[PDB]
Amino acid sequence: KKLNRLAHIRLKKGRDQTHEAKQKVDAYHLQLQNLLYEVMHLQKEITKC
Amino acid sequence: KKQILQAKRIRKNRQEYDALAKVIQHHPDRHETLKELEALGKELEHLSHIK
Repeated sequence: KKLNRLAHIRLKKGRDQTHEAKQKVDAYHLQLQNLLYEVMHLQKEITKC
Repeated sequence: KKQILQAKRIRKNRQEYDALAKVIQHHPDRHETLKELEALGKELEHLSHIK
């Protein structure tokens, strides 16, 4: 039972440790999406002009 | 950004070129005017010799 408690505590720690990095990757990818939309609009504007 | 600044400058240059060319195209041609000036000069020289 003590080994089961240790296993579940380690699993919950690993799951939260993955989740925080997933959130940071999502935010940084959101900034990349903003910059790609800006690039695409400037390219469409120069092909217009 | 740098290429689109250069592109709008070239577009302004093209519009200046078109603005001058439209005013030039309200006037008659150049070479046809040279031909009719040569004909009028020959006719004027003949009329001056006759006079």
